[PDB]
Amino acid sequence: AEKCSRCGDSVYAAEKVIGAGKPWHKNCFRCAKCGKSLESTTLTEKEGEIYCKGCYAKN
Ligand SMILES: [Zn+2]
Ligand SMILES: [Zn+2]
Repeated sequence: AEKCSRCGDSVYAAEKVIGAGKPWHKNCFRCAKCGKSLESTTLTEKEGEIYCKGCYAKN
């Protein structure tokens, strides 16, 4: 397992998915910029790090 940074619990094989590079629950897609927790992989991905599509388009 590898630990989910948003919710604080360890993600085993629950809602475990890779977005950019890091393990994520599909509720817990925490943004590197603004920190808004997002849905599945629908947003913008950078190298091993995620950023919202809306917040990164603004920034
Ligand atoms: Zn989580
Ligand atoms: Zn964001």
